[PDB]
Amino acid sequence: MKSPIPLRDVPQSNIFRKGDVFVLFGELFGRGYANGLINEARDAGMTIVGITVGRRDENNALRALTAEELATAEANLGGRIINVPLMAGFDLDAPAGEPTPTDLLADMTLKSWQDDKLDWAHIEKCRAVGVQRFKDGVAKVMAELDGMIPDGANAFFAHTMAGGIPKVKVFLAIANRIYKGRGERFLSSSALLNSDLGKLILMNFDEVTANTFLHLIEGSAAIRARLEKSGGQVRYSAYGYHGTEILIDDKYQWQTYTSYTQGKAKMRLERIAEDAWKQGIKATVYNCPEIRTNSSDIFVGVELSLFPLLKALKKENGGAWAEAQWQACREVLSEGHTLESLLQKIDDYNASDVMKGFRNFEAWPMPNTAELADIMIGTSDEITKMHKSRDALVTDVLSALVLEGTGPLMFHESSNPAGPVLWLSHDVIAKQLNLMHRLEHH
Ligand SMILES: NC(=O)C1=CN([C@@H]2O[C@H](COP(=O)(O)OP(=O)(O)OC[C@H]3O[C@@H](n4cnc5c(N)ncnc54)[C@H](O)[C@@H]3O)[C@@H](O)[C@H]2O)C=CC1
Repeated sequence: MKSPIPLRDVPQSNIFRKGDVFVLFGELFGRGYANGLINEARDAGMTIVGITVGRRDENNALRALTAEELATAEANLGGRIINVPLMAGFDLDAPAGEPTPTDLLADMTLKSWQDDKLDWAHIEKCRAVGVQRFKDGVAKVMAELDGMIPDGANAFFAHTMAGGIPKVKVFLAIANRIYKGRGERFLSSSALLNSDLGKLILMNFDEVTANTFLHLIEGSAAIRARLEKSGGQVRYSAYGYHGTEILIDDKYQWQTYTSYTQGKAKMRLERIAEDAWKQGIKATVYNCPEIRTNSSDIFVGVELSLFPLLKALKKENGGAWAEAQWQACREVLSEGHTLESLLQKIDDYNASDVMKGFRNFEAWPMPNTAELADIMIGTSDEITKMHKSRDALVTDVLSALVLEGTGPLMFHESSNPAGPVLWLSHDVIAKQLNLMHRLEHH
């Protein structure tokens, strides 16, 4: 697409009932986006089922969960977990006794990594082994799930998977320079992406963040057909990131965190949804706002995009509850610092020529720059130092609100989706949150 495809109106329809089955295709963590959606599924009375990625033994081989592990995971999910290790990516896959891609990274150093070259034939061999492992896993899971979804049921498959970062020591050093580095410690995104290391990482990102959705859609085809033929409905959702419209100069304008390294994989995810949609499959990627979760915590500055949600809460027919949210955010700031000052510093940030330059949709994701690093990391740091405690942040409050709002948006839109790719920006999320709280006054 050449511009965002916004969802503007709060959806009101629902087809899901007791007996219908919600499948979490990913693991549920605290602060995770999926919390919003799964709670909706739970309150609609759906049967909750999920997958596990399994665990690694110390021979670094994949294993299913133990009884104890499974019980814990199932209590955390609030439903059954199918005990098959559905770990995506190929960074730890290889033919028996041969190096993994991770092994091939083992002798890269801080001095050598930009120029180190990889045996791409071997990496391709590993990719094939890993991909076939994941497909075989998906077939296992779908075989078991098929027996759990009766004829006539509706099924909701919710994809959440994103990742593919290799567990090697050199990369997090490189990462701290790319994501947090200023001045002489700045390292451009391009430096990583042009290296063989970066190329490998991007291949893994495509596998985990994008191709897993395709494997979900293909792997569940028999179930889909049987349900569709027996009066059921089937839906697929995925969490996308492709920038977000936020209030800049009292207008909702698309912007993004830069540089979003998963960007190529997220656009491949979108393409998978579009291809499936043309085949009559109801698959939708929901491009959701920047928040702080386990997967985005490292992206220092990503959270700068979230603060103007406060202004959206007021703009979208905010009343007493929105005012209470402002009060809540005021309370975590140190005496002498006002929420107004915080928000003005964010408006100043988006007003800057440097930041205005990154509002280029067609160029997304753009490479970062030293100027970007200085203003983004500087601003993020300043705002964090406005807080009473660095463990109680305005962004904690606001990230929880976005979970809460995107939940019903995705759950209800999936009953009758407008298209294969939809943006949930601050406008529609604020509308949803104010509407949910229309009875909470004072
Ligand atoms: N946090 C943010 O700012 C945004 C996140 N998203 C997307 O939301 C989705 C959920 O992520 P978050 O809630 O942010 O964090 P999270 O850490 O709670 O979720 C990550 C999910 O990816 C799964 N995952 C990671 N590696 C995997 C692997 N090798 N194999 C199989 N599954 C794997 C995890 O089980 C988990 O379900 C992701 O796709 C993310 O890209 C979308 C927009 C913004």
